[PDB]
Amino acid sequence: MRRYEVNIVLNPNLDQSQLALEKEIIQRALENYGARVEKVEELGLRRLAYPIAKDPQGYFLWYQVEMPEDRVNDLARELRIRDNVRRVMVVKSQEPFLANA
Amino acid sequence: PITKEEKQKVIQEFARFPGDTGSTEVQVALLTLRINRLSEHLKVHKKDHHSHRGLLMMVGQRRRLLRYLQREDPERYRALIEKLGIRG
Amino acid sequence: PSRKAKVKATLGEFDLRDYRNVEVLKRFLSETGKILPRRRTGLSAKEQRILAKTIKRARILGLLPFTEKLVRK
Amino acid sequence: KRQVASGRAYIHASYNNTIVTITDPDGNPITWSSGGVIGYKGSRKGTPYAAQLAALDAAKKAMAYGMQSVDVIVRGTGAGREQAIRALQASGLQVKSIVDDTPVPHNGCRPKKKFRKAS
RNA sequence: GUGGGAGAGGGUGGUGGAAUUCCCGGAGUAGCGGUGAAAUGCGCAGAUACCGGGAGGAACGCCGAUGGCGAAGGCAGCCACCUGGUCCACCCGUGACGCUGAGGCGCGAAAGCGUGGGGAGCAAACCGGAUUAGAUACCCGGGUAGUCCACGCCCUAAACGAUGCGCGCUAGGUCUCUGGGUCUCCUGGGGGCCGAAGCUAACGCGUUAAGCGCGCCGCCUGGGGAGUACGGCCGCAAGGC
Ligand SMILES: NC[C@@H]1O[C@H](O[C@H]2[C@@H](O)[C@H](O[C@@H]3[C@@H](O)[C@H](N)C[C@H](N)[C@H]3O[C@H]3O[C@H](CO)[C@@H](O)[C@H](O)[C@H]3N)O[C@@H]2CO)[C@H](N)[C@@H](O)[C@@H]1O
Ligand SMILES: NC[C@@H]1O[C@H](O[C@H]2[C@@H](O)[C@H](O[C@@H]3[C@@H](O)[C@H](N)C[C@H](N)[C@H]3O[C@H]3O[C@H](CO)[C@@H](O)[C@H](O)[C@H]3N)O[C@@H]2CO)[C@H](N)[C@@H](O)[C@@H]1O
Ligand SMILES: NC[C@@H]1O[C@H](O[C@H]2[C@@H](O)[C@H](O[C@@H]3[C@@H](O)[C@H](N)C[C@H](N)[C@H]3O[C@H]3O[C@H](CO)[C@@H](O)[C@H](O)[C@H]3N)O[C@@H]2CO)[C@H](N)[C@@H](O)[C@@H]1O
Ligand SMILES: NC[C@@H]1O[C@H](O[C@H]2[C@@H](O)[C@H](O[C@@H]3[C@@H](O)[C@H](N)C[C@H](N)[C@H]3O[C@H]3O[C@H](CO)[C@@H](O)[C@H](O)[C@H]3N)O[C@@H]2CO)[C@H](N)[C@@H](O)[C@@H]1O
Ligand SMILES: [Mg+2]
Ligand SMILES: [Mg+2]
Ligand SMILES: [Mg+2]
Ligand SMILES: [Mg+2]
Ligand SMILES: [Mg+2]
Ligand SMILES: [Mg+2]
Ligand SMILES: [Mg+2]
Ligand SMILES: [Mg+2]
Ligand SMILES: [Mg+2]
Ligand SMILES: [Mg+2]
Ligand SMILES: [Mg+2]
Ligand SMILES: [Mg+2]
Ligand SMILES: [Mg+2]
Ligand SMILES: [Mg+2]
Ligand SMILES: [Mg+2]
Ligand SMILES: [Mg+2]
Ligand SMILES: [Mg+2]
Ligand SMILES: [Mg+2]
Ligand SMILES: [Mg+2]
Ligand SMILES: [Mg+2]
Ligand SMILES: [Mg+2]
Ligand SMILES: [Mg+2]
Ligand SMILES: [Mg+2]
Ligand SMILES: [Mg+2]
Ligand SMILES: [Mg+2]
Ligand SMILES: [Mg+2]
Ligand SMILES: [Mg+2]
Ligand SMILES: [Mg+2]
Ligand SMILES: [Mg+2]
Ligand SMILES: [Mg+2]
Ligand SMILES: [Mg+2]
Ligand SMILES: [Mg+2]
Ligand SMILES: [Mg+2]
Ligand SMILES: [Mg+2]
Ligand SMILES: [Mg+2]
Ligand SMILES: [Mg+2]
Ligand SMILES: [Mg+2]
Ligand SMILES: [Mg+2]
Ligand SMILES: [Mg+2]
Ligand SMILES: [Mg+2]
Ligand SMILES: [Mg+2]
Ligand SMILES: [Mg+2]
Ligand SMILES: [Mg+2]
Ligand SMILES: [Mg+2]
Ligand SMILES: [Mg+2]
Ligand SMILES: [Mg+2]
Ligand SMILES: [Mg+2]
Ligand SMILES: [Mg+2]
Ligand SMILES: [Mg+2]
Ligand SMILES: [Mg+2]
Ligand SMILES: [Mg+2]
Ligand SMILES: [Mg+2]
Ligand SMILES: [Mg+2]
Ligand SMILES: [Mg+2]
Repeated sequence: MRRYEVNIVLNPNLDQSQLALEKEIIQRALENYGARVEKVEELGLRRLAYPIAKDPQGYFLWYQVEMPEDRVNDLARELRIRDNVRRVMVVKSQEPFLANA
Repeated sequence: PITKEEKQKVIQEFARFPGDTGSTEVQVALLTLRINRLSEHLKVHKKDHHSHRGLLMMVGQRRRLLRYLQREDPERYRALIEKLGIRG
Repeated sequence: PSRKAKVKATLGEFDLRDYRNVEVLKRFLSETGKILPRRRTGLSAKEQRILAKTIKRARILGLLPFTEKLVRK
Repeated sequence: KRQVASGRAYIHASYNNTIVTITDPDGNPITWSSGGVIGYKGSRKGTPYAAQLAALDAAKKAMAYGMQSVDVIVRGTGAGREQAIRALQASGLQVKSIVDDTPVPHNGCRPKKKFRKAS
């Protein structure tokens, strides 16, 4: 059981219901691939350096989770199934490494 | 892959006397473990050769150690084999 | 050339595994999209090497640009 | 017959020919020119001269649509990319900016032998 | 063993943007392309140039190096899983368990073969245009295998450090990657450079030996005939030993 970080960038265009629906499907996802959520950051609408899906912006979440490694990929596969989801990036959590310290 | 726990089991299992880390027994048991883990990896990924080199080297070390056991103590040897399900 | 500004003297302690931090990572891309050399970052061998990956993760998410058009010239 | 007056100028440069297309702010071409547009036939189309000419022509035809302001995109590395720039600069058109767009791959396709020893 | 470190080492799955080609749509008009110069070629069924959308294949710019990993061939976008080697500190455990290694088995760039698949760019053969005294070529326009994927063969090479493996002994200076410590410095593993002694036909090698030594394998014996003939063995073949 390892710590990862799940990055999800979805539609700038979602209103309250559609978005809290997406978030709901994400919860259900994580939960049914066996992930416990340690902390979360919803940074929301933010300004992309290049256009993704013809939209210049994206809605950013990040979730730091503990899950079984063996299912990690399938989880992402699931997260990606959704239409409104245009980026998924899962990382194995790494301890912060800082220059100038 | 192989947890500090899985390892601990196998060592505390095979140790002559408590705290015996590197006896011929133990080494042969860790090896067997690593080898079976690895050959299992290689029943899929039959295309991964560089690992399979690791495997041959590993079996070399194993056999080395055993023929040394057979040399010094035909007992500890025979017993450790049957317990470890080797000779093939 | 390149003895004028080293991006290491620019900020002090900063997380180099942080691929979400735009304005800091963004400090390492040239006028084009290009990831700057060790020269002008003045990073260390390993620092540089780590910058590479974290910046590519940033790129892939949409935070950092892949290539940018050159102004003037 | 749009009457554009604010627009884009694209200079495209070869060791073969230099070619200037002018569009509206939306990228849609109004008028253009090249080395062969003016009478040059052979290699001559790649001359800095030939380039100056194509520039000037393109701009003049563009005054006919009533253009004044233009932002300038440049692609290709060519002889006379810069004389075409310089040409347009005072064609009496006002150059509001210049950009180098010359497209570079991340190693997409094996170039022809002519371009190899690199990928 | 324990605890920490660096890495294009390997297998699988997913996946990102740049570029080319193709298709669709808009704007647009007389040429584009290509060369020493040109022609073949493409364009009025509207090409090049430009903007918008889509499809597909292949390869991963910058970082990137004087760098890292690997037994070797060789390995470079990013993510995850599986997995091999390796190094440092602790000096904890085994107690000579070591070295080399005929045969055997495994791997083994490229090209090449079989079954399918895929085929954007490139491109043997090939079809053209130029060039030339000719030009079965160098240049130009096309193009098939192939290059790509899976599975199975093929076993070759300037497969090169043209330098077999292991261990010990023999001044140093400097650059670098990467661990450790009482962190001006010290200490361990790797990549370079200059040099003591020494060696070498010379060039040059010199703690990454081509020096001084021991173990063990492979290999050499004037040039051509010849990597040929013959026999055997392997191979679907091409061919290999
Ligand atoms: N990351 C994928 C890798 O695929 C490798 O090989 C895979 C691919 O190369 C190959 O073909 C795939 C396939 O999806 C399909 N038939 C077409 C597709 N374009 C290919 O994927 C492609 O991806 C990149 C671009 O992203 C291409 O440059 C490359 O030719 C190809 N790998 O099929 C294989 C499996 O689908 C290895 N199995 C492994 O390294 C890894 O899984
Ligand atoms: N997985 C398919 C592979 O394709 C290969 O195709 C390779 C060859 O065509 C070519 O090799 C060239 C070489 O001429 C030259 N000596 C060095 C050069 N850097 C290489 O090129 C390569 O460089 C790097 C590789 O990381 C890439 O950035 C670049 O895209 C690639 N063209 O680049 C390709 C990328 O590997 C080989 N057949 C082999 O590696 C393997 O079969
Ligand atoms: N393989 C290259 C990459 O290495 C990074 O991490 C790798 C290395 O940093 C790390 O090295 C560890 C070492 O830290 C640790 N102290 C001991 C461990 N044995 C090592 O791992 C190594 O040896 C083991 C067998 O012992 C192998 O299973 C493994 O493949 C090998 N990396 O093992 C990781 C996996 O090999 C990347 N995060 C990972 O994605 C990727 O594997
Ligand atoms: N897009 C067109 C393509 O045409 C292809 O056409 C291919 C096949 O028709 C043909 O292969 C035939 C084989 O089908 C038949 N059973 C026996 C025959 N002796 C083979 O002959 C071939 O063998 C090799 C491949 O091993 C080919 O590369 C070569 O053209 C030919 N000697 O070789 C062609 C070249 O690849 C395939 N249908 C497929 O790749 C694709 O549809
Ligand atoms: Mg060993
Ligand atoms: Mg003996
Ligand atoms: Mg005895
Ligand atoms: Mg020309
Ligand atoms: Mg790797
Ligand atoms: Mg994934
Ligand atoms: Mg595209
Ligand atoms: Mg069209
Ligand atoms: Mg016509
Ligand atoms: Mg015609
Ligand atoms: Mg438009
Ligand atoms: Mg387009
Ligand atoms: Mg230098
Ligand atoms: Mg230097
Ligand atoms: Mg090496
Ligand atoms: Mg090599
Ligand atoms: Mg002791
Ligand atoms: Mg020790
Ligand atoms: Mg004792
Ligand atoms: Mg004895
Ligand atoms: Mg050996
Ligand atoms: Mg091979
Ligand atoms: Mg091949
Ligand atoms: Mg084939
Ligand atoms: Mg075809
Ligand atoms: Mg071609
Ligand atoms: Mg050709
Ligand atoms: Mg010809
Ligand atoms: Mg002729
Ligand atoms: Mg001839
Ligand atoms: Mg033709
Ligand atoms: Mg063989
Ligand atoms: Mg052989
Ligand atoms: Mg050397
Ligand atoms: Mg070497
Ligand atoms: Mg070496
Ligand atoms: Mg050798
Ligand atoms: Mg050894
Ligand atoms: Mg030194
Ligand atoms: Mg130096
Ligand atoms: Mg130097
Ligand atoms: Mg330190
Ligand atoms: Mg050294
Ligand atoms: Mg090396
Ligand atoms: Mg020297
Ligand atoms: Mg001397
Ligand atoms: Mg001398
Ligand atoms: Mg000698
Ligand atoms: Mg011989
Ligand atoms: Mg021989
Ligand atoms: Mg003779
Ligand atoms: Mg031969
Ligand atoms: Mg014979
Ligand atoms: Mg036969």
